[PDB]
Amino acid sequence: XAXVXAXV
Amino acid sequence: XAXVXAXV
DNA sequence: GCGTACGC
DNA sequence: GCGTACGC
Ligand SMILES: *C(=O)c1cnc2ccccc2n1
Ligand SMILES: *C(=O)c1cnc2ccccc2n1
Ligand SMILES: *C(=O)c1cnc2ccccc2n1
Ligand SMILES: *C(=O)c1cnc2ccccc2n1
Ligand SMILES: [Mg+2]
Ligand SMILES: [Mg+2]
Repeated sequence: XAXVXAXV
Repeated sequence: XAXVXAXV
């Protein structure tokens, strides 16, 4: 759920 | 030489 | 429920 | 000359 590299 | 994650 | 970010 | 960054 976090999006720092994927954002899901 | 770039440092975005290692910086060497 | 998945992976992006740079060159001295 | 190497790897850091977050949870809905
Ligand atoms: C987001 O909060 C989150 C948490 N754990 C995960 C595990 C695997 C893929 C995506 C995820 N996203
Ligand atoms: C993004 O691609 C990514 C990959 N791994 C991580 C680990 C911990 C925090 C954030 C991250 N983001
Ligand atoms: C920095 O400019 C730079 C370029 N290529 C590398 C290859 C391997 C380790 C570190 C590097 N740093
Ligand atoms: C830092 O850990 C890191 C790792 N791989 C990369 C690829 C491309 C640009 C920057 C990067 N930084
Ligand atoms: Mg892509
Ligand atoms: Mg460390």
